[PDB]
Amino acid sequence: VYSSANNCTFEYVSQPFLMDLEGKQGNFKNLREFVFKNIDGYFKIYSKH
Amino acid sequence: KRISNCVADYSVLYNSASFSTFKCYGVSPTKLNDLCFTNVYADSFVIRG
Ligand SMILES: *[C@@H]1O[C@H](CO)[C@@H](O)[C@H](O)[C@H]1NC(C)=O
Repeated sequence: VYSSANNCTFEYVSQPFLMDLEGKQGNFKNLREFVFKNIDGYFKIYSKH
Repeated sequence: KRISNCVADYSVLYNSASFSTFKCYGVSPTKLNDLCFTNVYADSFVIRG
């Protein structure tokens, strides 16, 4: 995902999330929507499965 | 070491007495719980008395 890093400030972990790493060719069963916003430098996340 | 994104707790820092020097330049340590800062840094080294 990157070559290297030098210095930074923020790091967050939250609760663990478990997904499936097996990929198939069948029809979809779930829909996920995400909204990313930036007002006054504040990052906003909106999602609901 | 950079310390950020946490609730500061200096209560155990001044209530103890194992330390020998508790001088705070610039700001006064009598009001520290009412002050909110953006970045907190902490260095560490050993030197003779
Ligand atoms: C990280 O290092 C760069 C030097 O390339 C500097 O410009 C930047 O201010 C540093 N970031 C922080 C948060 O100190």
